[PDB]
Amino acid sequence: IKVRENEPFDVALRRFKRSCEKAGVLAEVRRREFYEKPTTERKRAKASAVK
Amino acid sequence: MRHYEIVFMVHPDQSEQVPGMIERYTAAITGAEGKIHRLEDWGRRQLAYPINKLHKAHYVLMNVEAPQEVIDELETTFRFNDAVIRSMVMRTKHAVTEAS
Amino acid sequence: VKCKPTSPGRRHVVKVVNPELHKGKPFAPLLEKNSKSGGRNNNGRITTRHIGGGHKQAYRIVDFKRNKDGIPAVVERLEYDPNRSANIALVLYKDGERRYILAPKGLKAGDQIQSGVDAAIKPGNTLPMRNIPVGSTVHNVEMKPGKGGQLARSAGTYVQIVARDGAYVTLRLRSGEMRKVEADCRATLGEVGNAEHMLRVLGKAGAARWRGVRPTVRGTAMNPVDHPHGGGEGRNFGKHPVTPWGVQTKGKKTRSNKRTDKFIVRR
Amino acid sequence: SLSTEATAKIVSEFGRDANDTGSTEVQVALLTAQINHLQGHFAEHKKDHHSRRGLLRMVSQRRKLLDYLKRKDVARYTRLIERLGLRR
Amino acid sequence: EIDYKDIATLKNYITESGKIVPSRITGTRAKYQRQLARAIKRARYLSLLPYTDRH
Amino acid sequence: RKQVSDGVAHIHASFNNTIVTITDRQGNALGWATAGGSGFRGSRKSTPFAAQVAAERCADAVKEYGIKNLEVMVKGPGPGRESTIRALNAAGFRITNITDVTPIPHNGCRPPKKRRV
RNA sequence: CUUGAGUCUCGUAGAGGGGGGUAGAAUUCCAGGUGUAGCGGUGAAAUGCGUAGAGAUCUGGAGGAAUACCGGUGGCGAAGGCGGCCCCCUGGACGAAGACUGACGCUCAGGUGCGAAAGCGUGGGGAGCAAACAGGAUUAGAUACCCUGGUAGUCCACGCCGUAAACGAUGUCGACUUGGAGGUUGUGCCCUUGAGGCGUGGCUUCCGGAGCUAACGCGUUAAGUCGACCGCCUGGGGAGUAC
RNA sequence: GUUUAUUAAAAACACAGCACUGUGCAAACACGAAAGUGGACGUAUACGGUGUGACGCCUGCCCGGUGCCGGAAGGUUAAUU
Ligand SMILES: [Mg+2]
Ligand SMILES: [Mg+2]
Ligand SMILES: [Mg+2]
Ligand SMILES: [Mg+2]
Ligand SMILES: [Mg+2]
Ligand SMILES: [Mg+2]
Ligand SMILES: [Mg+2]
Ligand SMILES: [Mg+2]
Ligand SMILES: [Mg+2]
Ligand SMILES: [Mg+2]
Ligand SMILES: [Mg+2]
Repeated sequence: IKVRENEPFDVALRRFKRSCEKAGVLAEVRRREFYEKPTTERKRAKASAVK
Repeated sequence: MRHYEIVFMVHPDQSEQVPGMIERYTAAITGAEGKIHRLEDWGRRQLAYPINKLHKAHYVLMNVEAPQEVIDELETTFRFNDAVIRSMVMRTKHAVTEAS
Repeated sequence: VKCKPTSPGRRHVVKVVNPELHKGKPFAPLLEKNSKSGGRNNNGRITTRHIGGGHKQAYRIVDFKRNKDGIPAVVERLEYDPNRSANIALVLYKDGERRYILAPKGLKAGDQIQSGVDAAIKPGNTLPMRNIPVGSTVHNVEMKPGKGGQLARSAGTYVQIVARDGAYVTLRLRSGEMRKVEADCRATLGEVGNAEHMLRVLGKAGAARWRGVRPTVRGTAMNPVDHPHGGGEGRNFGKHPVTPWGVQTKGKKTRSNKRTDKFIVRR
Repeated sequence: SLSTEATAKIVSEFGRDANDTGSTEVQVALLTAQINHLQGHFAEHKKDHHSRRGLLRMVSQRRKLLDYLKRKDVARYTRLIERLGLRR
Repeated sequence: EIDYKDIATLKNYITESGKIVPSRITGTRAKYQRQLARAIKRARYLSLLPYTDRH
Repeated sequence: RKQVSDGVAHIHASFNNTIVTITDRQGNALGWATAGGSGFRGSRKSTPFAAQVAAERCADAVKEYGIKNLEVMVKGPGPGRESTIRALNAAGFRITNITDVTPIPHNGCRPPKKRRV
């Protein structure tokens, strides 16, 4: 997760790495894992994803 | 005789021994009737992370072909070779000649 | 139980439980390199430590250290060794001279085993600490360059260095956790000594002990004059410790030179 | 599954003619001299079960092929085992 | 594409976090997404494609 | 006194709390303050409009020193892991870049089954 | 005899099983720089940790569990299963031209074997979760729900038990029977120029036709239309309990 | 098995096992003013010690009192100066 630039202008671009992790792989880890719920979350909350 | 794409990394400073090993490497493989197609020295490439602590290391590359009864010796030699670091030998995948 | 191939049950025939045997130690004809060895447990005077006083023993055979080097050897078959279970293994060097050695794990058909600096790193022959590798398994080490003493209890003992180490010392003892010891030392290296051996349970009072141990087990047993605690109705209020130790933690080891080591736990 | 040059051999050992691969004379010996080689395996990794599955089912049909063999001719049957040494 | 010495080939196949690249947003035959995914595994250990971009 | 000029910062932001610890390039500490370490507590804190008045607290204990410029670590998500960085630069601060240093297992240990509210 | 079972050939993808390596991340506990009154946590709070220096934070070591990303609506196996990577020993399954034997065949009470989790053994290791346990708080109250800690035990062989919503609450094997958007594998041919293009075998996911269905729904992977065999079912509680 | 030679052989001690703790070796510990010796020519799967007593099934709550294990910042604190 490496930023830094030239020409002092407190830009942005910290969001560029906001979409390759962040709270992303934290929600998975936050409280507990999944165990059987992934047995019904990628193979069940998938009915969410067919169109 | 199964082929083997074997690579490995030897400590930086110790890269002095680079040759003596290399010779005395084919000096057993040559001598079990074995075969060695591809083979080439890579170099003191600068490393991805502090492996063994020291982000620089020679590499090599082997791709040889011989009985596991001889690469077994060598297999553990590395472990009991000090000047060497992370070492690895990939099984056959078949004879590959030429590449880098 | 745990290991292969077998350590036998014992038919419940006559008030009993379990023995303990092994394949290959056939020959009992000890060599010639062994001395009588006396008996009791006195000293030029009275007693010291109670217990211990069984018969039949003898056998002293020999060896530690391995101050033959740059020379091969050939296990000529393991053997039973008393006053120390750990078996033994004969062992011949090329010149034609036998010794006894400790009996580490995978030995039998002569095998390699050659002492000396930079020699066969395997389970067999000793190789001075200095040039002893990641040392994850050592053996009967040596407090000093030429002693050879340490942890002779190869009856399942592990000593384990801490890789390749500096200053010239390292070590994590069997139990006494990490203590340092001169690197110019050595070690049987293999580190094992067959301990499917010490998982048994003699069985039956003397018939076990009494070829060895008397009955330490003496408790209060009343008469509160022969000891510090006992008497009364049939109970023993009163902060239990033998000859006024205080026999729970407390511990002693009050000095003498060393204490040149670090960690050793607590609990 | 097995060594190429040895399979072939066994079919030259047992081909009433040459190259009759899918016979029965052979397919026996094939499953047999396979098993006998699988043998020194499982007395090591003594619980690699799935591996042993097709090892059971191996012998399994090996007998279906002797039962057969024997059902349609004994002369051949007691000539195959005389050499294969089976009957266990 | 079946090895690693093409480590310049494999370089666009990651990110600023190492995070291996899907066969989702690059539906790449999938059976190629296998004979590429694995090479990064086997290669990462050999001091190339750094596991992460924090260390 | 040293007067660094190139030291770092570490923004650890738990949900119910967030600390700002200013350290040096190497790693040695330098100054600090934090959420509950400033007036409001309970859950009145945590909100971003609290965890930058903290930020501007580290400023008065990190100007006894010399910092002509700095970088930052955001170990931890939550309510004050951006806003914290806001009252940063502005209260009189430079900045090379941002680096995230938040936890990341490769599935290694079990986590708190915890909240079964 | 050859299309059924299969044997050889020759391809091929895959978390199939057992053993032996391993590298990276990650907590925690150790060891010191820094550094100061704070951290932790709830709805809030408290219990606990911090001036005997928490936590932050750095540089170091010990060690155990697990392999983000890839990962899939995916892949495998006879079910219970199984995820980095490497090495040896080893199953099965699929296909293409062929090459081979010649009904071997599909069913099976009892018979034998595999057996998620949990638990009992012997012995090992024990980083993190945590029954039981103690504080803490909520309530009338709390033997619970959240908070702070923690024993077993999750882990290892070796062995036992041998039950689960053991799942698709839907045996097996075999040929039928309108299709329509797919997933993954294997082989033919198309200016192979090509992302791709077209036929064709294993597996598979969703709709859904007739038809079956007591409705909901099954529907080429049938809950359609037939054919061999085995299992079980006969009203609720008493009871899978007693003897 | 042993025990109160000579009133008590028992439900006593013992016993295999089970637990605790101590002990890294010149061990702990025991006799000794001492040297030296037993623990043994043993070495943490080894030895002292203490509690319990083949076997199966179990081994709850209390750290306030006392042991001992740990901390040492502050208090008080000997010879001393
Ligand atoms: Mg009495
Ligand atoms: Mg009396
Ligand atoms: Mg399947
Ligand atoms: Mg269990
Ligand atoms: Mg809890
Ligand atoms: Mg439908
Ligand atoms: Mg009498
Ligand atoms: Mg008298
Ligand atoms: Mg009497
Ligand atoms: Mg008793
Ligand atoms: Mg008693």
